[PDB]
Amino acid sequence: IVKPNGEKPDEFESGISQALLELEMNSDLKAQLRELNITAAKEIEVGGGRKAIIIFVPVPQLKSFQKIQVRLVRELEKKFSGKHVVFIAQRRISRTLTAVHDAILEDLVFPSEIVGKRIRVKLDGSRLIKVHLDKAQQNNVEHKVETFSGVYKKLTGKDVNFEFPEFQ
Amino acid sequence: ERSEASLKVSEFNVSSEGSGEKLVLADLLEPVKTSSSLATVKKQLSRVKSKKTVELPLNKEEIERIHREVAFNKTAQVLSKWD
Amino acid sequence: PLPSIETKAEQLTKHLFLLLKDYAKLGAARGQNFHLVVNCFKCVTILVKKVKSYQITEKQLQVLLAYAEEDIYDTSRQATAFGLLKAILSRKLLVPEIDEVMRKVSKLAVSAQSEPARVQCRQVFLKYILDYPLGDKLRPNLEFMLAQLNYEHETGRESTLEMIAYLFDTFPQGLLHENCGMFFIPLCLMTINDDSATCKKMASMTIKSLLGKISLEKKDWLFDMVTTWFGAKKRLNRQLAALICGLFVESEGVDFEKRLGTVLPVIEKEIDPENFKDIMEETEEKAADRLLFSFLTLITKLIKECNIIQFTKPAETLSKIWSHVHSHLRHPHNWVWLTAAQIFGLLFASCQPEELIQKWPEPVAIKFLASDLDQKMKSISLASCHQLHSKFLDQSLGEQVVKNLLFAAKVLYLLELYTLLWLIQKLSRIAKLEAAYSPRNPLKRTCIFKFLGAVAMDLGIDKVKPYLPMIIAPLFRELNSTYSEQDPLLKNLSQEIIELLKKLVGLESFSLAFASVQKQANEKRALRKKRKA
Amino acid sequence: ISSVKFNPIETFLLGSCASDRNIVLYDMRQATPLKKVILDMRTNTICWNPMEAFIFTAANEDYNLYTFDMRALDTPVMVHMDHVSAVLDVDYSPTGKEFVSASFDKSIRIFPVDKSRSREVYHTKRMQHVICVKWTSDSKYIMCGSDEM
Repeated sequence: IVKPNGEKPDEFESGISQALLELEMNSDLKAQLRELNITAAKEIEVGGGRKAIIIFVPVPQLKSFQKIQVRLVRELEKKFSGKHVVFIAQRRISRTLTAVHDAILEDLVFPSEIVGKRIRVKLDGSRLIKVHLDKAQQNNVEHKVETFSGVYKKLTGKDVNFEFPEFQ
Repeated sequence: ERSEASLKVSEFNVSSEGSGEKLVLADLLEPVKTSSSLATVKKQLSRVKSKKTVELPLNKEEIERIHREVAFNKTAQVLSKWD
Repeated sequence: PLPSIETKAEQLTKHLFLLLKDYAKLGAARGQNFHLVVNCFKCVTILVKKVKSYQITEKQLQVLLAYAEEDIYDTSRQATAFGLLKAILSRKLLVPEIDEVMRKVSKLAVSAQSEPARVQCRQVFLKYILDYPLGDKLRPNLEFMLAQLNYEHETGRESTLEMIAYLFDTFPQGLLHENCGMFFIPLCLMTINDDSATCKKMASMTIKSLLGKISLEKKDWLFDMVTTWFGAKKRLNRQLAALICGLFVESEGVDFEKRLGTVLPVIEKEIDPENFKDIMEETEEKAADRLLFSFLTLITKLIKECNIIQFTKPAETLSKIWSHVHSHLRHPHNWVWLTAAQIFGLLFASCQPEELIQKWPEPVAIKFLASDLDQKMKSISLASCHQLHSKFLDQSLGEQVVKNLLFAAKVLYLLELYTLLWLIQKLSRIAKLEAAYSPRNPLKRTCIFKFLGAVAMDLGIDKVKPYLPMIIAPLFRELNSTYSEQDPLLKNLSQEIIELLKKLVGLESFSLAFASVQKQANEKRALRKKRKA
Repeated sequence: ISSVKFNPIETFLLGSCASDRNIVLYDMRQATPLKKVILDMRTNTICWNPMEAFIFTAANEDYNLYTFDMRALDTPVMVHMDHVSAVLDVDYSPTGKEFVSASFDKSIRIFPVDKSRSREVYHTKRMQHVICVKWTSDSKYIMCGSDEM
């Protein structure tokens, strides 16, 4: 299930592939998992003790992974000890740096959509970036905003905060 | 032409409950012949079942929220004195 | 040893209590305030531990208990009061508030996400059970632990088994007998109904620790439960019985013969091929395979823990058992024939090859091979040749198959002196056919090449010479190839094996043998140009 | 956050105003906020009633003043509607029956707490953009600070 760029799979990636096979044949998700594979998997630390798994999947399959994103996240977080799991497409080996960052940010928060962006300049001269998410999916991704900020900081290097506006 | 989806072979890697039926605790106790020791074992296991297992800790957001309702109710009870 | 410590010890105590009063409340340890609280609890612990000098009075210990309780309930911060909490337990403070605090620590031992947090919570709870005289309340604290075995997350479930294994090591014999039935049966479910592998292994070890220190009369009572599970209708119940009975053979060791009489009739029914001939559902196929795999692992445990090979008295059942294992060497499931190959591998190591031909009461297993020895060794070699074609083939899988082939190769040789060429020709054809179709896959060429080197090394220098051109013939083909320069794994393997051939056998005779392969290459191509025309 | 004020009665309570047009109530002992209410426009300053523990008045950008009961934040107790520009500051008389408000329009008004209209308005030609206002402590005088220095 892991197809890296001509390299040996890591122990964590191998474990992710093992869990994916277990879901593939034992559970009732065979019709979708059979055609799907991942590229890489990584674990990072956020929020002073929290842990996040990033599953890098190939781009042409990403849309298909969106069909069963919620089920896979729910199963994998239970398989692990509550660590937050996110699925992200594999962009870096077309698109500029900003486009790649925007695509990563879109994939990172997938159940909720990005509807707006604000920058506030404080009196000290610093800047704060706020990204607006839809109100319809607030309860599903409300607890993962710190995880999203940490993952985006780790991958891109930029500080981003997440909010839910009242008006659509 | 079949495999168990685990690279290493072990009795702990069998991955039971994948297909078929589930096995509850009562299926172990039912067939064995009745005895006084079996009766007290059943009583002990029932008393164990009576105890409550620890729930998963809630997310930080709803923990903070519940803190807000608790504190607000306490403050409202305090403020009702001045009416 | 500072003489000013005693004079200033009174002033130190007031300062430390003020900081604990201010900084141990809710939300007062964020940022820079966190490290102050960490070192504040450490310095207080030193004062409590050293009772000999400037000892803290028992009333003050109750105050420090309240501060420690407030710390562990603070969800925002990490708990830092576990070191102090152990020190109070060592001072034997007897107040009703001790019991309520220990309930929270017991809950934290399961539900804490931080790994060091669970470790420290376990040591406080274990210190509490052993060292306090509350006998009546000791019973509820044990049944609470068993209820915690159903925790949804793996880490909390692992921590419970850590605490249980410690109590089995430290309780007296009398307490262990009273609560034997409480622990054993729920732990049996964990070995089968758990989702994680490492919890299943830990559940197995704590059962064995229970079986080690338990009295013999209680062992018989526990085993009747297992024997009842053996006859149970449920397919999971039977494989559970095999798995639990597999734990006894280590705990019994060489004392399992008293129970061994009833176990053998049960096994021969399950491993018999007639049961699994016709199954129309994929669910039942996996149910059947996991049942069969569990029972074969039971046989492997019997072979190593007991001398089942060197037994003669249950001759009728052993003959049926040893033939069913042979029938499962062709099973499609890779986990099945791998264990079956392991069982037959255990025979071959135990019996020297010249003994079998010399015979061509007695142990049934030896008699099983000795009768129809030529037919048996042909089937073992043919089954091993089939296992190479299996798609689920690995280096670990190949090594067991190769070792079985080595024993079959030796036995056929000494039989000829009183089909080795047929065996070598069969494996040589496999190497030829694979490189033509798929040079990308190196797995089968690796096992065949390792087989050739070991066969030559076992044979004497004069004896390899009649077989030398056939051994080196597949090696020459992979020495130079188009894919060989791409992936040199096969080419390096050939160069390594050739060097041992040069050391083992005379270099001139090796050159004579190598040239003999070279010339036969020359005529074969020369015919090929005629075939081209 | 623009302003924070301690409650003179039940001294552990706090009030606050921020830039997304909300008002937040805190609690010092339990170290947590209590409740949040969002209005149409930003509030500039908040003031507690010195005789009624659960009453506070907010100076808002929508030319208006809102008096609230902190137990029931769903609706304001009263609205005060005499100003024509943004209200910047409010202060209560020590008797707790009136308050005085400053606005970006160059005037200051006195409102009764139970009425919706101002009792009086003060102005001067040299006075412009009153920024801060304090009722004096013997309930006899009013002082204002403006940007003509």
